[PDB]
Amino acid sequence: AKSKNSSQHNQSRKAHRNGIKKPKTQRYPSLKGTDPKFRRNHRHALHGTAKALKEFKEGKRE
Amino acid sequence: HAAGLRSGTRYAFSRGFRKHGQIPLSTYLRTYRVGDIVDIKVNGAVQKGMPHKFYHGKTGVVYNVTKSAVGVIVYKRVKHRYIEKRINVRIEHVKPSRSREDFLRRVKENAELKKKAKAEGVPVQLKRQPAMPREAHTVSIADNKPVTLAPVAYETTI
Amino acid sequence: GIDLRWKHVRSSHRKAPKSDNVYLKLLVKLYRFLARRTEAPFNKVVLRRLFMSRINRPPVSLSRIARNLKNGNEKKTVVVVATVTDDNRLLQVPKMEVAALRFTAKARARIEAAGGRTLTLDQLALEKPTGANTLLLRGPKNAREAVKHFGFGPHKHKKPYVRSKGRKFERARGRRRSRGFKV
Amino acid sequence: AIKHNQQIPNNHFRKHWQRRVRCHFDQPGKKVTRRLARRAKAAALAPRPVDKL
Amino acid sequence: IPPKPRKILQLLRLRQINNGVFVKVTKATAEMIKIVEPWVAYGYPNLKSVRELIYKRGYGKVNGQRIPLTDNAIIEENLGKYGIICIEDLIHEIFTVGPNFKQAANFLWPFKLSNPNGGFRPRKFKHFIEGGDLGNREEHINALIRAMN
Amino acid sequence: VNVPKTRKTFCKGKDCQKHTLHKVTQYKAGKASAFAQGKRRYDRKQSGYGGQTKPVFHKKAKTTKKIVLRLECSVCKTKKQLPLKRCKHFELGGDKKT
RNA sequence: AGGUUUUGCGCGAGUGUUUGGGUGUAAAACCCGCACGCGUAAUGAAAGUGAACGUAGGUGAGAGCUUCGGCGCAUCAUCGA
RNA sequence: AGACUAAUCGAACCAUCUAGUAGCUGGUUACCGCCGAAGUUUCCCUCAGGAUAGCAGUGUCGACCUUCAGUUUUAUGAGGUAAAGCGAAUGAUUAGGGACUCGGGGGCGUUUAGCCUUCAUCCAUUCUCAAACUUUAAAUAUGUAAGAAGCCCUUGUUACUUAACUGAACGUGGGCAUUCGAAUGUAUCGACACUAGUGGGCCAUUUUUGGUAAGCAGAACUGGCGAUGCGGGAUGAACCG
RNA sequence: AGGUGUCCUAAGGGGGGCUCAUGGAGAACAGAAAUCUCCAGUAGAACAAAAGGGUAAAAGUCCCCUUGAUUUUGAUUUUCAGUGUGAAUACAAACCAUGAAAGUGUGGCCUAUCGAUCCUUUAGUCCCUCGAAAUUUGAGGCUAGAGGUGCCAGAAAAGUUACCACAGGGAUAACUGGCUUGUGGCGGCCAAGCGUUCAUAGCGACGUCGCUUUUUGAUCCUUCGAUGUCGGCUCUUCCUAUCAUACCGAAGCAGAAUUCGGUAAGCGUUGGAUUGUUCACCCACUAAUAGGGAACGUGAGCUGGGUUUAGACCGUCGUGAGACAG
RNA sequence: ACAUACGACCAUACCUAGUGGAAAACUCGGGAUCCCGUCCGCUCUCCCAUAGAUAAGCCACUAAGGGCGGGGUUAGUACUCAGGUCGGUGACGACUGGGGAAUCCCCCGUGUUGUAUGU
Ligand SMILES: [Mg+2]
Ligand SMILES: [Mg+2]
Ligand SMILES: [Mg+2]
Ligand SMILES: [Mg+2]
Ligand SMILES: [Mg+2]
Ligand SMILES: [Mg+2]
Ligand SMILES: [Mg+2]
Ligand SMILES: [Mg+2]
Ligand SMILES: [Mg+2]
Ligand SMILES: [Mg+2]
Ligand SMILES: [Mg+2]
Ligand SMILES: [Mg+2]
Ligand SMILES: [Mg+2]
Ligand SMILES: [Mg+2]
Ligand SMILES: [Mg+2]
Ligand SMILES: [Mg+2]
Ligand SMILES: [Mg+2]
Ligand SMILES: [Mg+2]
Ligand SMILES: [Mg+2]
Ligand SMILES: [Mg+2]
Ligand SMILES: [Mg+2]
Ligand SMILES: [Mg+2]
Ligand SMILES: [Mg+2]
Ligand SMILES: [Mg+2]
Ligand SMILES: [Mg+2]
Ligand SMILES: [Mg+2]
Ligand SMILES: [Mg+2]
Ligand SMILES: [Mg+2]
Ligand SMILES: [Mg+2]
Ligand SMILES: [Mg+2]
Ligand SMILES: [Mg+2]
Ligand SMILES: [Mg+2]
Ligand SMILES: [Mg+2]
Ligand SMILES: [Mg+2]
Ligand SMILES: [Mg+2]
Ligand SMILES: [Mg+2]
Ligand SMILES: [Mg+2]
Ligand SMILES: [Mg+2]
Ligand SMILES: [Mg+2]
Ligand SMILES: [Mg+2]
Ligand SMILES: [Mg+2]
Ligand SMILES: [Mg+2]
Ligand SMILES: [Mg+2]
Ligand SMILES: [Mg+2]
Ligand SMILES: [Mg+2]
Ligand SMILES: [Mg+2]
Ligand SMILES: [Mg+2]
Ligand SMILES: [Mg+2]
Ligand SMILES: [Mg+2]
Ligand SMILES: [Mg+2]
Ligand SMILES: [Mg+2]
Ligand SMILES: [Mg+2]
Ligand SMILES: [Mg+2]
Ligand SMILES: [Mg+2]
Ligand SMILES: [Mg+2]
Ligand SMILES: [Mg+2]
Ligand SMILES: [Mg+2]
Ligand SMILES: [Mg+2]
Ligand SMILES: [Mg+2]
Ligand SMILES: [Mg+2]
Ligand SMILES: [Mg+2]
Ligand SMILES: [Mg+2]
Ligand SMILES: [Mg+2]
Ligand SMILES: [Mg+2]
Ligand SMILES: [Mg+2]
Ligand SMILES: [Mg+2]
Ligand SMILES: [Mg+2]
Ligand SMILES: [Mg+2]
Ligand SMILES: [Mg+2]
Ligand SMILES: [Mg+2]
Ligand SMILES: [Mg+2]
Ligand SMILES: [Mg+2]
Ligand SMILES: [Mg+2]
Ligand SMILES: [Mg+2]
Ligand SMILES: [Mg+2]
Ligand SMILES: [Mg+2]
Ligand SMILES: [Mg+2]
Ligand SMILES: [Mg+2]
Repeated sequence: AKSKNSSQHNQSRKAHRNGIKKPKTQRYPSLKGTDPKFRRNHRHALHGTAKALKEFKEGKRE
Repeated sequence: HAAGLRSGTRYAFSRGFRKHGQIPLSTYLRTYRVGDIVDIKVNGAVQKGMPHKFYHGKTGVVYNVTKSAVGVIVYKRVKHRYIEKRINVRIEHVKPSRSREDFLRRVKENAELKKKAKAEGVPVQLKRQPAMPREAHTVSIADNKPVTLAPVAYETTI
Repeated sequence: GIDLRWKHVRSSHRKAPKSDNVYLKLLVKLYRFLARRTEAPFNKVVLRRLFMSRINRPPVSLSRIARNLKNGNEKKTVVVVATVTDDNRLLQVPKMEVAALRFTAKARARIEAAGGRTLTLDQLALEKPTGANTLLLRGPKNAREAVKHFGFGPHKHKKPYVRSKGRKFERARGRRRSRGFKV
Repeated sequence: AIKHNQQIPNNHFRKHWQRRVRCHFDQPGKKVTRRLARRAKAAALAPRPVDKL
Repeated sequence: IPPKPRKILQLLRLRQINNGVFVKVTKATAEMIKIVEPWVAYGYPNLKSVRELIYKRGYGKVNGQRIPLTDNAIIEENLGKYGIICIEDLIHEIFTVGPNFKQAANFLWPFKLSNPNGGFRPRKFKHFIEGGDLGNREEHINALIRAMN
Repeated sequence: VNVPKTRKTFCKGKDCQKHTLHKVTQYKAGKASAFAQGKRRYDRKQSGYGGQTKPVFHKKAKTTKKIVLRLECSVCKTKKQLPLKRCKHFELGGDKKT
């Protein structure tokens, strides 16, 4: 027999029952999808920055 | 019925009246940085890098910069949750957003207001207030005699 | 009507231990009194952790204690509301004073042989009623086989429920491109 | 019919397994019988050890 | 009730019939009140209305509990950092819309009034202008407060 | 669809790793072997009584096939396969239009 | 019977006596150990190979301690090994 | 005659396999307390059924972090519906005028641009229209933002980029507040685990589509009944309170 | 209202020169239309194919060169469970095409043009295994394509039952009732026209407003653990939209006979041939032989003529079993 | 201020018609060996900067010019959000609290500006 085809009648209320969850933002976003050349350079830039920061405490004194 | 990619984009993706043809080059001359806030507006004359019709008229944050396109983060409402979508959009469909210009002008105005208030010894108001009810005032009818109005009688005009 | 979204909402945290251990009940009474009559947040944290289930009190090993004993923490009293276990990988146990819910036999023996000291939580309450000069440690909560299975789904890299491991168990059609698609 | 995240069931009970269930309520009685047999055979092998080298 | 007026009434703290609140008139509050016009009657209170509301139906929100204002110690304990240490101070702050009006009004638990002693107009769910009781009746809310309080 | 008899494209051959010339032919499926494990299992299952033990497809719907180009490198004879779209009529080396 | 998650227990890098043996006030209780199961290492179809640059790393948080300078549990995000 | 074969025949009777299977019908046993739905998404020889997500309960844990919001304000984007238009494009359509010289036909005094006429074209006007027309273009509704993960100064790293330290990204060090940079609320924030029922819906305002219409069939938003008593509408699932 | 299962070595890629549909003037054959020239010409052309966007020193058109329709693996977008599949977008590894370059190019300007497991067949290498040890055949693995499931998330599949069976369904048809009233029936308003003369004695077009539920449709709300399904006979009552009878008004009412209308359902409305009929049509009488409802009134009232299970015949149909609102 | 080159906005800049244009620039211009390309040195390419001319391009001004742009009027009209046990047989309408258009028509205007080198 025939029946109802489709409906969105109750969906808004069901969605709002426990709130519309918006994923919280973070200080450091994922570098996924970023330009691989930029990622490759950024890796070594971070390496050098950490090395320089450690030498600063150990006697480099920048 | 159909559910193709560009279904229902007859007017949204079309170029306006007397807006066809050559694309201004300031679009290509603009520069974008990661973290910039951009408005997405699909240009119908550029079929490469076209975002889906959902992202037309949406505002997002640039998360990736490439040769001729930018990656934009948008938040899309599906069912009871928000999904973080990442779209690669060519520059022709991207415009820098004024959605933060008021705040970006207010921050520096507040900085100067703070330094001037500290110099002058009197605090000022940094936060914006909503429109307040009008204060008491006097209206003089000298040379402004009120004009008495009455409702007009009905008559046909055809 | 009053038009409230929430009514009769119960607190979602434990208010007492589900355990029937008599000595744990006595310890809970002691630390209830301490948390009521002292300003120290340490006592309240200890009291709340005394209610917790075993999976909420993962074990802390001697090596985990030794990691946190570094960088100016050598003379602090280590407080673990959990079981303290031994670690074979740690060959030299540093001198330490540890108060824990319980110790394994090997952990207690090695702590005492290294010149250290072992305390119960009531002894800790006696000597440091406010938790002064204490280092409060927790074990790895997620380091558990069951957690590896939680949230299994596409592109989530969790552990599936399988009876065995091998080429014939969940490794074809849905896991490689040579068999249709991968996950 | 699976309904959640379950390990795929493979319980081999599709035959008439109840027809061949082997309980072990006779474990202590069988142990007693074994001890009695051992004692009897040790008595029979009066000075000899109960086993072979 | 539609969800937007429901949310606005929840934000105005008018969660129950015959609940009453003091609101400082700005554009932001006026627009919300205009939206929830089909559910509220509002107006301009006088000193007598403010005084009697605070004195008879005055309850403070102390640690999430509704505590009657039977002593000045409660008011000093919960509003003393703003210079409000007495019920007359609270009345003055509300009536004059002082710099700490937000704190004073939010400290006041929403007033729980009775039905008016003389009743409402013959049909109370029209606008006051149409002959009902909804909307802005301006100074005429003082008679309604006197009946409802 | 008309494709040329030759084309130069990337060659994965260990010595080439480079765009080289390739001769183009049409891939043809080889004759089915009687000693493949699937064929052996099918014969063993079909032996005896029981009738047809595996499904036999009947509801054919395609009127075309995907043409596969077999490319043979001119320097190392390394072979590569390039699938094309479905087309009813296919020829290679046909006369060009004017 | 098998599986799973969550409670409460014992022991804990181990754990499980009870297939079996010893013993008995005799289907109980008590005692014993070789093997074995699970765990301690993964990955690949397989041959096979097999986990520290760092005080077991850096950044942002983070309860609790602090000699008030920072030390930073669990956990989360992130860049690395 | 599908007739008869012990009141049994389109395959007798007896026992067993067998407690055969059933997405189908019926039933399913004390009390109180708290919370509390769905008839919708995707896939299925799926359409009286399942799985999947959603709605729900319970158990927790985390600093319950000073954040969160079916809301307003302010600033800034997108849209092509209502309306409007056709002396604006496309398409439809009613009427006359001005001329053309001819543009077709037919004539009058024949290469006479002779003089007429009947249409056609053109032109400046005119009446009326469009779900698959539009130069315009609302209301409602919708994206983003309103700080500490911010702002300002100085100079460190790189294998990327630039002609180049010149940029990009991430930082060190220093500074800000006589005010953490709209309103209102916060009568609850977040994460995790396991699982129930449901997956026939129906009614109403507004907007509607098919239909002559229907207590008809199908949709969008919201509110209801289902799951709900009470006052009113005499009488009632939905109406008013 | 339509479209798709294709088609293209160019209709893919790069570069350059040019500007299209059409109109007005002109030029032997030549005219409405062949070619040539100029001037206008916002695209009114063209771009494989539906429609909608888009494009003018191009995305059109012609010319030159080519194979980016290539290799490798990820990220993202739409449909979405944020799973497949199909499509699509930006970037990296490479080595190629083209232009002096800049740059562009990962098939078709964009929105459709397609396919899992198992099996099979190819392509790929000093690759792995055949488990007592070797070599050579053979076989089996790993990575990437192809052979196809159009019911397109993908079974291998002809009928009949009137001899029929079971679990159910009023989620779903046939009969009553319910809503509706297109259709059927019955009225009104207007009044061109007819009526010798005269629109309105009496008819009456085009249009338009209604009523009724004695037609038939439309719907599927009630009933499928059953409300006995046509007609007739018998019997009672009700309705009025009156056939006759009572009393009235109007006429194209001299009388007679008629016609129209009002108050009116009190009282009647028949006997037969044919047909199961309903409906109908004839014969005849009569004041008249009006129309309807009451679960299409009425089967524990009848009857069983009709519909009509099982027997049987014919015609048409079917290979057949069998079908037929014959 | 004017000219040129490269632009930005992309008609207030377009289209039609008339008048005028210091200096320099731009332009038309002359020749066809070489480079190059055509049916044709028309275009493109090369060479000359002498000569001639502002006729055209270009610039400026003009036109109760067409168009375009801005404003008004249309109009608090059309429309629309929320409300009532409002009206009306209905179609639909009015009112309450808000938001609020578009033609015809009328008036004004007909480019602004950056970098560099020049007059
Ligand atoms: Mg059905
Ligand atoms: Mg359904
Ligand atoms: Mg919940
Ligand atoms: Mg109550
Ligand atoms: Mg993914
Ligand atoms: Mg294969
Ligand atoms: Mg395969
Ligand atoms: Mg059985
Ligand atoms: Mg009274
Ligand atoms: Mg009243
Ligand atoms: Mg073979
Ligand atoms: Mg045989
Ligand atoms: Mg069990
Ligand atoms: Mg062991
Ligand atoms: Mg191994
Ligand atoms: Mg702290
Ligand atoms: Mg028969
Ligand atoms: Mg018998
Ligand atoms: Mg018989
Ligand atoms: Mg038989
Ligand atoms: Mg039997
Ligand atoms: Mg409740
Ligand atoms: Mg199937
Ligand atoms: Mg049922
Ligand atoms: Mg439109
Ligand atoms: Mg539309
Ligand atoms: Mg309209
Ligand atoms: Mg028109
Ligand atoms: Mg037209
Ligand atoms: Mg329209
Ligand atoms: Mg708008
Ligand atoms: Mg907005
Ligand atoms: Mg469920
Ligand atoms: Mg379903
Ligand atoms: Mg379900
Ligand atoms: Mg239903
Ligand atoms: Mg309906
Ligand atoms: Mg229905
Ligand atoms: Mg129900
Ligand atoms: Mg109710
Ligand atoms: Mg009632
Ligand atoms: Mg009803
Ligand atoms: Mg169709
Ligand atoms: Mg093309
Ligand atoms: Mg080409
Ligand atoms: Mg080309
Ligand atoms: Mg070109
Ligand atoms: Mg076009
Ligand atoms: Mg070449
Ligand atoms: Mg996809
Ligand atoms: Mg494409
Ligand atoms: Mg490239
Ligand atoms: Mg395939
Ligand atoms: Mg097959
Ligand atoms: Mg194979
Ligand atoms: Mg071998
Ligand atoms: Mg096949
Ligand atoms: Mg399917
Ligand atoms: Mg029904
Ligand atoms: Mg009718
Ligand atoms: Mg008449
Ligand atoms: Mg009917
Ligand atoms: Mg029915
Ligand atoms: Mg029935
Ligand atoms: Mg019944
Ligand atoms: Mg009966
Ligand atoms: Mg009869
Ligand atoms: Mg009558
Ligand atoms: Mg009569
Ligand atoms: Mg009678
Ligand atoms: Mg009837
Ligand atoms: Mg009947
Ligand atoms: Mg009867
Ligand atoms: Mg009967
Ligand atoms: Mg009958
Ligand atoms: Mg009969
Ligand atoms: Mg018969
Ligand atoms: Mg018959």
